[PDB]
Amino acid sequence: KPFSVPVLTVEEMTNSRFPIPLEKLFTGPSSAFVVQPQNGRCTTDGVLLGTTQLSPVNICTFRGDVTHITGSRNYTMNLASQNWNDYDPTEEIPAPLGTPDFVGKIQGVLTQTTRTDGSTRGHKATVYTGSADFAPKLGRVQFETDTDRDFEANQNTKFTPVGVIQDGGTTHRNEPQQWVLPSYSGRNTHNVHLAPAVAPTFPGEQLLFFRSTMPGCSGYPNMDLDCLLPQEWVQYFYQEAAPAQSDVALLRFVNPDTGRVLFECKLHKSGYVTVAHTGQHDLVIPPNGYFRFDSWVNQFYTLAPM
Amino acid sequence: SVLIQPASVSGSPGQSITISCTGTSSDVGNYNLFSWYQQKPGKVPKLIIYEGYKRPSGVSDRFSGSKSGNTASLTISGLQAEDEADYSCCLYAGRSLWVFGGGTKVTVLGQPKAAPSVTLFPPSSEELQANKATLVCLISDFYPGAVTVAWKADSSPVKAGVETTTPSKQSNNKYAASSYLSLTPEQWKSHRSYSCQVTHEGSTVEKTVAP
Amino acid sequence: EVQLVESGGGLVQPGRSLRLSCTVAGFNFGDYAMSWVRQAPGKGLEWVGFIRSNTYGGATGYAASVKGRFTISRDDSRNIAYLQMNSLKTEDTALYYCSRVGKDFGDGLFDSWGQGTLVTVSSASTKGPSVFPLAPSSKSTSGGTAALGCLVKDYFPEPVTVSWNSGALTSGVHTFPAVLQSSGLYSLSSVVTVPSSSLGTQTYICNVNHKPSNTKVDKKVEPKSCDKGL
Repeated sequence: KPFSVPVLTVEEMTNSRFPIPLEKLFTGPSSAFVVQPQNGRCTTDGVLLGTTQLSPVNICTFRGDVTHITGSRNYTMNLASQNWNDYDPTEEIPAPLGTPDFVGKIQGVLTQTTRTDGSTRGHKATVYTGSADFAPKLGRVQFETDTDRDFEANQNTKFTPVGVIQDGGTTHRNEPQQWVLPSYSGRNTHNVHLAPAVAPTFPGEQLLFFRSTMPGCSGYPNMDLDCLLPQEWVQYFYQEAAPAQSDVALLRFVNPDTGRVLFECKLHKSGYVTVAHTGQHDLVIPPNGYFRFDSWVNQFYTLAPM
Repeated sequence: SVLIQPASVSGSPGQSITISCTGTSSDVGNYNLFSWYQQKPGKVPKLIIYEGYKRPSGVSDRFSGSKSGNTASLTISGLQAEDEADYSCCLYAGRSLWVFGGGTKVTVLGQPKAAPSVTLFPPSSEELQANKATLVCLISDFYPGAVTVAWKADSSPVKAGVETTTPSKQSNNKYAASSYLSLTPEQWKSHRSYSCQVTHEGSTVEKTVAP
Repeated sequence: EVQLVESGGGLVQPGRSLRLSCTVAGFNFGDYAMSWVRQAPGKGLEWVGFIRSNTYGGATGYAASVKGRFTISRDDSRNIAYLQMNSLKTEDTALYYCSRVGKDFGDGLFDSWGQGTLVTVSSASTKGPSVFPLAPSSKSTSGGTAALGCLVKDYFPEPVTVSWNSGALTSGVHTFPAVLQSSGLYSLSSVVTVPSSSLGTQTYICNVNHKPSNTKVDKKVEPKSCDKGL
């Protein structure tokens, strides 16, 4: 069974770390930080890693039931799986699938529906992923809402992400930190069964990030979000499950209107993309261009300068 | 999108000229590919600039290009006589759409004045048998192009019945004009001498025909 | 050698239809994308449309002026690029080039161009040309060189190809643009400067071909002689 990448453009694809569409292809030196995202991690032969799941709208979503911390507008959601079944904290994963793999404050809407009469309610709610109360692995996550008496316990509740917040308009663009993994088990306890951190090994090569701009809700947040693979690529790899014949598959960025190949990159078996370039650069590509698989090449096939 | 070019740009030999190619609000993003094509009279368009600044093989270093979002520019340094042609800019923005500009006529300023070569032809014997008869004034290899042509029958001015083409820049770079005067046989056979008169820059060349 | 040869154009009444073909030689047709571009009389170039390589997904892309009316396609087995013009307008009267897109050094590119094909969208009936010989005389003679030509009078529409001696005589031939007469018909003349010593010792024939009227005329040009005697 031959390997292939989907015939989809950047504007047609979706980021795999937040329910937002892709915007650009970025490249930069990932040396001053550890690139270890948990969402959007998939191998070229179909194996999912970290907390990566298939539904792109499930990213950064939480489901369960809330209990009111008396004396504040805060709530504690006891997390359940997407199917509303009992979350199993013993499953060999860092966190429930679709858990924010970055440190920051995410604003969205907590919605609740009463089982009996069918009454509904919704409130603006913010979740701090880098807080001491953030423990999705243990199945309990704290939110901060508008009200403090409107939500009902033992009733199904869902968080829908919208954007990210910058706290007090102070330092400007220090949060969220997309390359800082939150402690999924809370304080002290470290993460478990994480996806392996990626890093370019060949000289002159850097990572090719799929970059989107998260929506902003308050302050001056760093709304950048770089994912190693689009969610559509994860879905196509889970569907195909094509066996990898080498460590590196050579991808060519072809313009369909002309057939002229603009640049080439390396799609590693573990699930990331490297390009032969040095520096911070936004790729100027045709909007209708897409990636094309050619062949499995040398593990250190020297690319052409981008 | 509509790409506005100037109608014409003139310059002396050795000078450096510049042709603009201005776009509109249709600014998709950063993928704005501006190509420039040269087209000589009677020839097919020839790519001289692609991707804003790059040059195909065989194009002289005299042609350069620049791209500023939606404003492309074609610079021709050291202008030469063979550079006199129509230059068209084409924009491709990566969404399966090519747009051409109005084109700009680059004409070399100065140059030497050329005298028109006139030859007159009588109506053929076969044309006479079909009654209608036409005199063919032919003008060629002159410069500049503007020429006034008059027709005189028996050294007397002739009004109407005359039709003259526009002058066409040849490959030789000297215009050629063509004039035909159509007469009835009885009208042609009545007069013994005909003459097309060609005035170019204050100089008149006369040719005459006799049945 | 990369070469594009267009054909199929002529005269069509407004509202009808007409198909243009572009044959190619010297490359893989299924490898490159092909674009039709038209040039109106005395106006700038206008991109009509384009088709991609079949490997990348077929696909067609037309301009806003001819969208929904012109349909581009291709046949790789016969090495042809087709442009089917439906519901023609008098504004579509233009010379049509078919060009290759290219993929070896750029994008937009348009690396090669065809010779062109005149499509005259008009409702007027076709009229064949009348070829009359322009005999050389003592007035049209300088120093050993005699000028002789052919009068291709009264035809519609353009174009008309004029060759001398079945294409052998090419030196000294000048074909002048045609008049657009007040009657609407075209008329041109093609002259040639030969040696004087060649008159009588060599036959001179101008080949006139007006394809819209299915007219092929081979007209012999000789010095004039009076049957009556004078």
